[PDB]
Amino acid sequence: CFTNVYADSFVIRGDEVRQIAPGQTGKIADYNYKLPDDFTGCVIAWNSN
Amino acid sequence: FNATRFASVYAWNRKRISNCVADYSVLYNSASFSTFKCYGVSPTKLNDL
Amino acid sequence: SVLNDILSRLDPPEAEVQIDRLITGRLQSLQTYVTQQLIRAAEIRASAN
Repeated sequence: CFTNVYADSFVIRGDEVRQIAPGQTGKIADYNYKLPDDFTGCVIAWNSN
Repeated sequence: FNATRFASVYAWNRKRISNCVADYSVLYNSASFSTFKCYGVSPTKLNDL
Repeated sequence: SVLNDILSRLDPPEAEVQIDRLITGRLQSLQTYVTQQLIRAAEIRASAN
């Protein structure tokens, strides 16, 4: 059971998959989308090639 | 970094760099797709020492 | 074995695993010293009596 759930959706190319990880920072990620070190939850990429 | 020919694996070319100022911001920015994963040190601007 | 060198060379999420083992070693040293001091104090108290 959880207090609340937040869902975030955006398109990211497969070359950019490695940089979008919890705690693994990247320049393009650091200026667009940063994840906290203690992030709890799941990150899923859905096939849209 | 920007050269013409690179040596083979079995005979690898070693270069010595000393007595200058090494700005590590250009390497990180240009050709960002190039892998830049570091051991022992953090490339996240903590390379200025 | 220098705290500042660890802090001035690594980003936090990988510096933590180094700080932790330094902390464990130093805590062990302090605990051993305190135990020996307690035993020595007991002997000195017997002599004073």
